[PDB]
Amino acid sequence: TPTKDSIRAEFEELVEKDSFWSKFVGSQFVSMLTLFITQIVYRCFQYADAALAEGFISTATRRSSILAAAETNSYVGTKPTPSSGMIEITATSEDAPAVIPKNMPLISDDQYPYMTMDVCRLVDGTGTVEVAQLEIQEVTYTVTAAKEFLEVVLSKALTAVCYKLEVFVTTDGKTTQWSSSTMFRLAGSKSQVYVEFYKPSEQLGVRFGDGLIGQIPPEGSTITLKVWCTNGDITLVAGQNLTPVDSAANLANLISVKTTTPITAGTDAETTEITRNRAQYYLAYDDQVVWGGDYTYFLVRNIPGLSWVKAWGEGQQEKLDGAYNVQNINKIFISGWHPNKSQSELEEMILAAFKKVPNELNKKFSYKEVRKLPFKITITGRISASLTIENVTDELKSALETKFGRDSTFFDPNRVGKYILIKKKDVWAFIETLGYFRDFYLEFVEWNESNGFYDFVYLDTENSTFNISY
Amino acid sequence: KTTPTKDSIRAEFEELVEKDSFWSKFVGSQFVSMLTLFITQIVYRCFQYADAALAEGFISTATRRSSILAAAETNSYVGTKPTPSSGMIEITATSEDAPAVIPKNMPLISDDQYPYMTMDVCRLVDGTGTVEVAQLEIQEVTYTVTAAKEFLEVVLSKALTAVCYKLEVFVTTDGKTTQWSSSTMFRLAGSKSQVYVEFYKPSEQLGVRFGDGLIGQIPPEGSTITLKVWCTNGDITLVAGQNLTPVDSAANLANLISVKTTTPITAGTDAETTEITRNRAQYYLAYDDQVVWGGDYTYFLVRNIPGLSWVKAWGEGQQEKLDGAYNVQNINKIFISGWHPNKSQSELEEMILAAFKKVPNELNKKFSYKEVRKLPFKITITGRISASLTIENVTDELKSALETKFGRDSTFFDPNRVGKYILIKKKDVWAFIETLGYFRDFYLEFVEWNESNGFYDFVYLDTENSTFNISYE
Amino acid sequence: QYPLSRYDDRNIADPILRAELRKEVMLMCESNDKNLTIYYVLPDEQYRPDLLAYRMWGIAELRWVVTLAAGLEDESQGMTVGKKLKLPPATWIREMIRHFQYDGQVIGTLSI
Amino acid sequence: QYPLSRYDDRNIADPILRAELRKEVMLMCESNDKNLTIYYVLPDEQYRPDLLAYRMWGIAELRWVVTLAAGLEDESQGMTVGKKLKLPPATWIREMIRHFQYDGQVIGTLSI
Amino acid sequence: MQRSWFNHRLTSAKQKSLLYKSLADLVQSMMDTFVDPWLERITNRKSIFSMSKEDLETRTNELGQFFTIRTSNSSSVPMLLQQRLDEIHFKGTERPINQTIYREFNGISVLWDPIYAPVDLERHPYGTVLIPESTLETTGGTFGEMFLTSRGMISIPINDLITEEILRKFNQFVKPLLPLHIVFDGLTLY
Amino acid sequence: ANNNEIDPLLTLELSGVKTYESQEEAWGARLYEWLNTYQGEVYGDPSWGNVLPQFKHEPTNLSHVQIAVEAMLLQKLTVDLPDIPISGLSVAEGDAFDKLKISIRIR
Amino acid sequence: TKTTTAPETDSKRTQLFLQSVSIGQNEIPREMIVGCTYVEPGELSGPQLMLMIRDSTAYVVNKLGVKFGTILTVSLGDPEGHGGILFSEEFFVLKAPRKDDTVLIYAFSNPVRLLKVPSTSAQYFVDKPPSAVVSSLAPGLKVNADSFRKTSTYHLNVGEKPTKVLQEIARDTGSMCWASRGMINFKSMEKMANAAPSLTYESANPNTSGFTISQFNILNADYEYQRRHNYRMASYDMTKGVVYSGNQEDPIKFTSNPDPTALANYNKFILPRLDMLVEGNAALTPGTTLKIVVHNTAGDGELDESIPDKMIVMSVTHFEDRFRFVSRAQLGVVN
Repeated sequence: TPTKDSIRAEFEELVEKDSFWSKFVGSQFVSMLTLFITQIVYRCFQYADAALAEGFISTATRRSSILAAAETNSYVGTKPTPSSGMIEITATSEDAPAVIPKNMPLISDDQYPYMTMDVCRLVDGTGTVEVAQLEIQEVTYTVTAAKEFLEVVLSKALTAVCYKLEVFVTTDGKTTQWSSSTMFRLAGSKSQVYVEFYKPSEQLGVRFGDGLIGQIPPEGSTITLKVWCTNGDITLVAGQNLTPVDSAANLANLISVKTTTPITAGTDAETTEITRNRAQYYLAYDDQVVWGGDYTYFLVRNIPGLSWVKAWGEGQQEKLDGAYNVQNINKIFISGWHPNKSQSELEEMILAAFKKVPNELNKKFSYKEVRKLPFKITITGRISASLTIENVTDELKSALETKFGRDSTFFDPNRVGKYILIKKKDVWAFIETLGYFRDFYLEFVEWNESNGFYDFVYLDTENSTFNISY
Repeated sequence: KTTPTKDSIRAEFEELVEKDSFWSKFVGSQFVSMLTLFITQIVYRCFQYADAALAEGFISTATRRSSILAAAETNSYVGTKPTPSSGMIEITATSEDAPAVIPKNMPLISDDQYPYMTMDVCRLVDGTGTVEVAQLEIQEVTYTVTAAKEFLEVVLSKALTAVCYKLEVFVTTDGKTTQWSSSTMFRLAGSKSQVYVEFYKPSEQLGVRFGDGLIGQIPPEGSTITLKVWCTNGDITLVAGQNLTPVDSAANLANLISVKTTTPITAGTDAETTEITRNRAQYYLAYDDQVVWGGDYTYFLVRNIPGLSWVKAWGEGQQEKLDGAYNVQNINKIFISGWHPNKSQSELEEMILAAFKKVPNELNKKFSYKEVRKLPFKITITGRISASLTIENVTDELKSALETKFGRDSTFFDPNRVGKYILIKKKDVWAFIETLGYFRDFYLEFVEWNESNGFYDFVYLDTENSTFNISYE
Repeated sequence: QYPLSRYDDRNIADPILRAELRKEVMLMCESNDKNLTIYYVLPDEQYRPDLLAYRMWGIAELRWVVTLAAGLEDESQGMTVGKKLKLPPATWIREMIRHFQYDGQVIGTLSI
Repeated sequence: QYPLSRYDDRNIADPILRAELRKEVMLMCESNDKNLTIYYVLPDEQYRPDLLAYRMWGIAELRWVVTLAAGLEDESQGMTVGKKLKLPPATWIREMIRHFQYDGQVIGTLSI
Repeated sequence: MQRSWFNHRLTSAKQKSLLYKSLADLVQSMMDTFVDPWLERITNRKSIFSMSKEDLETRTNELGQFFTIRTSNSSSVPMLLQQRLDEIHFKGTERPINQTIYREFNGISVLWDPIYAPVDLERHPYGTVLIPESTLETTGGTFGEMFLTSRGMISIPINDLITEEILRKFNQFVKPLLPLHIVFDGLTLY
Repeated sequence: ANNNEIDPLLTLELSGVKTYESQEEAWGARLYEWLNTYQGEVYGDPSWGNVLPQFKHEPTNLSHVQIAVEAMLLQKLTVDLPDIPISGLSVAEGDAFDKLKISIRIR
Repeated sequence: TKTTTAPETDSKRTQLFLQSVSIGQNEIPREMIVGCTYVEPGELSGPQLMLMIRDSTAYVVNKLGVKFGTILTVSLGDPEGHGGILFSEEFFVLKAPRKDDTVLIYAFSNPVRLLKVPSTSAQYFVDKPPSAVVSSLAPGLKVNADSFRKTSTYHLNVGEKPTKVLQEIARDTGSMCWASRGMINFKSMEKMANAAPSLTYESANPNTSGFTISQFNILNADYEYQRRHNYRMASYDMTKGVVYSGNQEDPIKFTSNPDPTALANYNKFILPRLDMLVEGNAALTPGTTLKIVVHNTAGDGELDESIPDKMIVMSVTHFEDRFRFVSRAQLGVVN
């Protein structure tokens, strides 16, 4: 851990030890050379330290290094999902309107694309149908020769707005889909499979197999990649007009008005830190779900917006509630919380998600409702009197609410599936880190210990009382 | 500045120098420029070294084959090796005292200075014989254990690694020489087990490592370790008949026997390129079966045993739903069933059980087999075929086509070899008969039809027993 | 101000994103195109890639190509005397540096 | 994209629509117009209509005209040595090809 | 770098001047003292068996956020890392348990025994009679047929050697490798 | 600066077909297939080949016929093979009464 | 679909300014081009180009089909000369007459060509920040701006170019616009007056460490440009009445927007002073600030005080013939 002083001292000792430099030249020629050499050596050492730190995934400080380390342990992040809603007004203007169209393209007042998911009603007076932000566009690549992997890479802009990706291969007038696989785990020599990957530059690609572990796309064949493109997060309040495009024949005939629910379920891609955590855990995850945390990881990946999930086997339940039970064998219990969804809806979603889980056999799934405990605090402190009492109270209340609240991210600091509980030391550290108080004291009221399985302990800011003076 | 050019360092020196009596005189001069450039060389070297090492650290961003090989954990097929070429020769005997039996692995050299060697053993029945040659030569290296430590390593030279086909390790202690078998990652390795692990240096040098006392057996302090390498050049060819190969290193037979090739000595291979090596490095585990990945038994059974028409895998709840009872003994059980076109049920049981046994099994779960139950069905057809055709040909073609489509040995159940059981329904027969253009009209009736659960029931058509009623229009 | 030559690979500021350009250059240097030149390492060019760069192209800032093609990481290790190298023209590498410096996209990227 | 010489009959993509142009060329070749040329098949041109096309016009892509006028469907069928051929100039052929490529109407059509 | 590289890159005239050669040696020595070890650490992280101890500690800390490991239990740290990363692929089978027990406990060989329970449930409650595999064929309990339970119990030989310490080490270190639907009940010694 | 060619007439060798790998031997192969294909013998591209036949029946001494033929030979060579540098031509009697030798030099 | 391919290894030749011209993936031989004129203006009139190509065989127009709508890929740079810069741009052809076995090609920059298209339908931006308007109008250029303060309303009618709204934004914000080398630029006028120079140009000095001017023109007509901006702005606001801005002794002139910030910046511009011709520097782009020193060549070597020390570049023209590469610039001062 050298500093400039150590470098200068070592250089002075080296110069003094030398026979020629110490004797023949003195005190004017040497002094500036010392400064120059020390400065250069310190700069070189700092650069080498920065490179060494950026070497590993845990200590990386730039996104590109994390992306390369993620590409080494094959990992593709979650892709943005379209916002969805409802249009209930499609009443015609003239006569002979589109009785029942499907997948009509729309534009809405911002040159942003929407399309209808299902067929409409015959619209006697009005008809109702749901829309999403999805738009379609394709790209094709011909095969001149068998290159044994034939990786195909999309453009940066197309990868930015990407939701799904489908692969079609056409040879001699017949087109078929090719299913994706996790690496090449059990397929060989005739399977039609491919592997997705993410380049260090923001580009998504598809890699076809080898001769032995796959079927090479035959020569004189055309490969089509179909991309479902969506912008991440936009909202339309209500009442705006949606005008058909392409099928613009219906614009004079039909009137489409945004009504009822807004388009409000958008989602963007991951941040850098969440990718850093998930790429690290993917090494242990593989694709099998035998261990306890694998279920939570899979559920969090499949379901967006989820806060926390805990899974426990039969032994934990037998220690917790009931001594022995035959029904408990091969039973998995799940508990979770969704800020924008009720518990019945989450029960509906989780079981449907578990239908496609890997390693599913001789297993039964159950869900247990969560119970809430309010928690409360009382603070006595003194300000420096430079800042007003009321502003300090409001700022502290808001900060505590966003940090330890029910909808806070404290229970899952990163989106990797885990349950983290609130401890007394955390509040003591967090309140101090703000620095408002010269001296403060904390007292906890209505606080209960958590099971760690289905107990939930948020913090109630409204009921808590703050005593502030000075 | 992060990127140091000569001008920037000279400017730094000039900025630092000023306001001094001695140095400020020589601000613009040749000596300062030369000194600054000479110093900038080291800074450039250090910065470029850091950048290059950081780039070459990962597999995904490595720019050289050797770095990818070094970073890979397994070398069994991540990095391939040159393979020899082969062909046929003839051995003509000249004069007397020629040996009756030609020893195996005799060395030969062609008109082009390349080594050749004959596999197998030749006998001259009347002075003529034929054998195989294989292009490769054997060289040997030796090393002595001066001291025993954890992870003892021995490294070959670059020239020998460039032509390494096979590696055999012989370690001799006292008077006994015993071969040591290789291992992938010290798998199932413990004390008293003699194994070594190969590795590839950042420079092109192959090596061998014996590791630790618990996981392997360290060669003792007073032994000598010898590596034998078989050397070959892959893409080297000799034309047929126009090649004489004099005997070398066994020159006593050079006068006695004359050897001429009869077929081209070709079909050698060389090392792979960087991209293929890295792609194989990332996805090595595909090549050999290790575990039942993702708990998909049907795909594994289809892959390992070829020819299985169909196979299904049970569960606890599925059996409970089938039999209508909560439990008898059916927990922690995996039931299977299947049909092979040309083998018995018991033999199928044996093959499937062996294939499952080869791989390590799941904890606290036991396989069981349920034999299939056959429920064939028959059809009756009444129709008109127009006067252009003849009845007998139509009946024969109908029987053949129906047997090909729906039958015991048909591919209807699993068209694609992904493991799925597809069940025949009533609409399929009507559609398939309709596609054929024989009948102006027909009226199908099913005889002996059954409703089959998809687990262990077999339904298929018996063409021979079916009766056909065809009359001219 | 102190700018950089157009032949310098440092024109791309991120050491990881330079991997694409280095990979393309090295892949070219191992191919057998008709525009390639064959150059042997002379006994006085064992430790000096700058001399090889000056003698081959006339530009001294292309020493990183010579270091890369020999298979080395630093310039302090000596090259083997008598190693055969194949080197592409300067315009190609220059436009290749510019490509990843600006476009950065990988050759073969499909756009709409 | 591989451009087709402007003197090729493949310039019309449909083998049925090319029949009208072929009929016009054959009808002209059998007439008695005053700017035709008379050429006899030489002994070394029996299987090679390209040599005749190069010797007469100076263009080698006009071998289909020679094959048409001689009376063969296949190029591997030998011509009769000494057969008298009458062949039109090249500008006329180019003009006819252009007319049938960009207009495609019969020579005697009536329009308003 | 090497012993005389920066000195040797001088002109033949300048190498014979004392002060220039001494300055070149001084600069090379300074760079070798303060810069070179970090570059050598950077280049030597490719293979697990070639990294220095600090990088091994970094890798083990990276691996430690998800498992509970103590590197002083096994004889070698590279063996620990390589074997744990290799047995991550054998999730759920007996191989990880057996090899971890052999590796981390100086060479004790262990075999896993499942537990059997009587099928007759209305006369024998589920958790009152549990029998391991070794004593299954030699017993007289449950007076009926049996089935497999999702329970297991380890068997250890005496010669290859205390029970309490082995237990504690197991619950802290090896139990985290078990699936969540499998229940572990005590030790067996023979 | 890396141009390689195979023997225009595939000539057998111990390894197989002969290969020429240099900048000077490639010109040798190119000029070797020239003087071996008479004009018009190539199925495609009729205007490519040799004009040596016209030397056949003329006195071996110097005459205006030779000075005529050399110009056509050089012009055709420039037309067909533009890249190769050619320095001269020399025709003279050799060996027996009938024979004549033509030599083309690449420098 | 469009595929990104690697440059070919058959192009071994290096030129002065124009490096290569291609149509798709096919190359026009460079020796056939005898003229080149590249113009970078100081307002949103876009970079322009003009190529004179010798075509005696009727190949450029006949077989390649060069007409309205042809996209050229041009590589311009100077990696060895005075300024070592290199870049690539795409151009859109408007017309190409053929005379005297020669073809003259008139081209416009594609990203700006898309901005010079009349609008089929009207777009109105009500109470939007200028950044959103700029991003929506030109979604293909990088935005370089420092002078956006408030929010307002803008209107684009049918048949009007999108460049009009951008020029109105520039006038309301008080900045200078020019789109070159893949960027669109908004730079404030008040901060430009306090910018340090980057290059030095000297005349009548042969021992200079900078570059040299060969010909220059002195313009003394400062009234010719100040005549149009000598007015007192006034406008009507429904809640304030009549709103004035500017001087007190100038004639009055009415506008429509009653915004005090927009009214204050209505009379800001750059006053041209000098034109000069140098020896082909490819680093001269509009927005650059230079230091100019001019010595006299007779009498007693007196410095010319009529030329200010620091000047800003307004317009740049680069020109290459078959023997020489030249540049021309117009320099000015902020009022």
